[PDB]
Amino acid sequence: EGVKKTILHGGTGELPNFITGSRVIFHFRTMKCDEERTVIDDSRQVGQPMHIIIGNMFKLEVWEILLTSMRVHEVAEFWCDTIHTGVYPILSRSLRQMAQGKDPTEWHVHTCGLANMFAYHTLGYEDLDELQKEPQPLVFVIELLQVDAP
Ligand SMILES: C/C=C(/C)CC/C=C(\C)CCC=C(C)C
Repeated sequence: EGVKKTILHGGTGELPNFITGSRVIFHFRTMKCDEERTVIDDSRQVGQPMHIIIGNMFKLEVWEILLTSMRVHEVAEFWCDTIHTGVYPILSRSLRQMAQGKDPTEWHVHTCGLANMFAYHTLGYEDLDELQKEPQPLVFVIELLQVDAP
């Protein structure tokens, strides 16, 4: 609960095998529930699609809960309540860093990141900061591309 789903384009087949250790490949767009549907992140826009691995099929991250509900080529929209989006800015800042090669876990990057936030109180992007200081629900459009298995 806190999450309504809408299928915008039906998928090809029966549910994949969202087994622990599954490589799940997908595109996503993130938007405010603006009238404008303001765009925060768009995977395609930066080019490459997103990659994750299922951590534990029995304890799933919020994004895994969405993803695993989908079929290949399904394009589904997830309206997610404010109670789920307080972490999106920090999650987004790490994605953007990955998009620029920088690895948000490597030493120099992670330390530079903490330093920069401790000093200038900012995630490093004006929009993520505005979003952080103003909680709200979000919509995610997810295009499930491919699923591999361990
Ligand atoms: C930073 C560590 C990760 C494992 C990234 C996982 C998070 C995502 C890939 C964001 C996509 C989430 C949506 C709700 C579309």
